[PDB]
Amino acid sequence: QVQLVQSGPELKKPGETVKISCKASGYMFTNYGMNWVKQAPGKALKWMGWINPYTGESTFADDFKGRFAFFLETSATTAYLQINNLKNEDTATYFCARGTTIVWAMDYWGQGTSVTVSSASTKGPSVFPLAPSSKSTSGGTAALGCLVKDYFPEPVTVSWNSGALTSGVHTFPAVLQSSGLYSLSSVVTVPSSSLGTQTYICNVNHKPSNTKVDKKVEP
Amino acid sequence: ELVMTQTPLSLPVSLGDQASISCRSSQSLVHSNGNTYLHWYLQKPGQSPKFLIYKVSNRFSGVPDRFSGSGSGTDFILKISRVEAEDLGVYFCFQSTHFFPTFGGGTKLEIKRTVAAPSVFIFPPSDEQLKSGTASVVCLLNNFYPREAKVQWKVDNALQSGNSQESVTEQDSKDSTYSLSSTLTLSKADYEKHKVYACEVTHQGLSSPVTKSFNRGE
Ligand SMILES: C[C@]12CCC(=O)C[C@H]1CC[C@@H]1[C@@H]2CC[C@]2(C)C(=O)CC[C@@H]12
Repeated sequence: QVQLVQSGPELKKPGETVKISCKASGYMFTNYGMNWVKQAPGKALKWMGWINPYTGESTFADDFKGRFAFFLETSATTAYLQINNLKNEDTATYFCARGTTIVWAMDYWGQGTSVTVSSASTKGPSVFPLAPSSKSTSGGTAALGCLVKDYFPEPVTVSWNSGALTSGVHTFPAVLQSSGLYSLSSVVTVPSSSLGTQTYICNVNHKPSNTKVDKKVEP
Repeated sequence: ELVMTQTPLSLPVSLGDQASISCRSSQSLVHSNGNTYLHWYLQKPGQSPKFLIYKVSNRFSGVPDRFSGSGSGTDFILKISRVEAEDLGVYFCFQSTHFFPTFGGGTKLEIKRTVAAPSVFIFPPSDEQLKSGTASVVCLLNNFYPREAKVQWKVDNALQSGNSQESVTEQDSKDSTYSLSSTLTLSKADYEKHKVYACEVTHQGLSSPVTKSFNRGE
């Protein structure tokens, strides 16, 4: 199938340069355009421009003439977006999207790359267990989780049991404290009978700080 | 610089009802070549956008028949008939007739459903956290509708002001409910000055408020 896999989240000081990559597979790379789209936090989608892999030429929307560039590495079927002289307005999620030129539309999109522009250094989270509400030998369902506390910037990724536990998970939006750092919780509900036998681990990954943590949560 | 106006900004719709999203262009989207390059995307919470409709009225692959587009010239509609929980998200029209391509501002489709009461849970600080010098207490309201909910913290039966933070998920894409965390953050010293910790929840689903509590070191 068609897949567009983008590189990971970035933190950069104002004035620096960032290069974002989008690896394509599952189709003839040069025969479709590559579009870049910006989405600032809470805001709508903005078409930045596209590069034509067949001729190597770029075209930009008016707001993106100047500090922006698209590159290609055709043998590695990868497209890049470079932004130089970074500003605060550039903090956003950036999507590559394949252009199916037969109808002038973007058809498949990448998962997005978050870029934060900031003067502050990264700060990795501390992870604390939120211990099961009930004992194994009582009825109904129990809730358990992980507090992912005091990190910068967003995003953090939380999974349970390395993706094997998916049902009943709620990972909350990060919130800022007066300290200027984010915290969030991820929680899951499980049959309380399974607490006796099943083990629950939350895997936290904060890539900008190279923090990976696996916390066992039990009674 | 054509503007793409998309109305409404948010559209509440019940399950099984029809939803209508309007998108308006300041100039005709008919290309001198005869085609109309108006498209629709949906972005579900957390996800990248997904291609839905191309050239006004054609469904992209795998898109259910309950989605249809219509309109001509400057006025376009997207209709979602018999709405499903999975349909939740922000819908964007997108034009590529005129240079440069533009999106509309998006319309957030939200599901109306019956009131559902929260399940409430409280979590004491972990010891790992305490021995790092702080204490967060976490109250969880799980799977409720509507979004409006009141959470009050009482510490030895005194009401707390402005030392907690709320966070709410997006509507669940299966049952259209929300969940919410309330977090009370105290310094370890302050935390150990008190014995009983409680959140009280008020909500349309509960006939009267529900309190969950623990006694420090229980
Ligand atoms: C440049 C252009 C080239 C062909 C044309 O005359 C229209 C423009 C504007 C729309 C563009 C298109 C090529 C492919 C693009 C970039 C897409 O894949 C989405 C919008 C499309």
